[PDB]
Amino acid sequence: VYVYEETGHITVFAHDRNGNLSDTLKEDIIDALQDYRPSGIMLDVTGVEKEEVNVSATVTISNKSRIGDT
Amino acid sequence: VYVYEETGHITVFAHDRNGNLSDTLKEDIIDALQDYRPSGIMLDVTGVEKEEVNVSATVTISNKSRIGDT
Amino acid sequence: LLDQTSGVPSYFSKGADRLEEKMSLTVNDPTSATIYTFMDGDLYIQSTNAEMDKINKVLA
Repeated sequence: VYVYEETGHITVFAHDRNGNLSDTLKEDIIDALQDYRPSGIMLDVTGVEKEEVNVSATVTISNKSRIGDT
Repeated sequence: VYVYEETGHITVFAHDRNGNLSDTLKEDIIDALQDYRPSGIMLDVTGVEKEEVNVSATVTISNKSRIGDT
Repeated sequence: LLDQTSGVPSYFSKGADRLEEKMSLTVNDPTSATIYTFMDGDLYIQSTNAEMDKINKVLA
């Protein structure tokens, strides 16, 4: 969780271990924050700015017998 | 006690056994909630919107001899 | 019309109201201010330049 703070506004950036934030999980976070959040200040829960790195690597091997699927 | 939340303002509805809120009790509530309210947030105290229901009923009775004031 | 400094809804956001006066076009409403007059779908009187009732009355 990353709590991003402004004057009179709070933004809680949260994510699960995949980097997603499902609506059920957002509602549960909100319900858990009702007891903790300060009264009278606006609060919002949103999913992190996930980046999705594809990788393609060309690797050369000294011992060429070891090539395979493993 | 009912607490109603708004952005940047808090209003507290309270009542006694009678549904009333004396000025003295209001001042006591304010003084006790000076320690409780968040910093930089406004707190207000008001009476409960009492509604006195007037009820005129007509009761039919079986034993006419037991009709009386008591 | 809410407080531009804060720019969010809040207890202190509301303030003064605004009186809006939208003009509309009518056909034969006597209460409306007449701008043109027609007789059998033909224009009745023209006015090539600005109209001024009190001035024209003096000039007449």
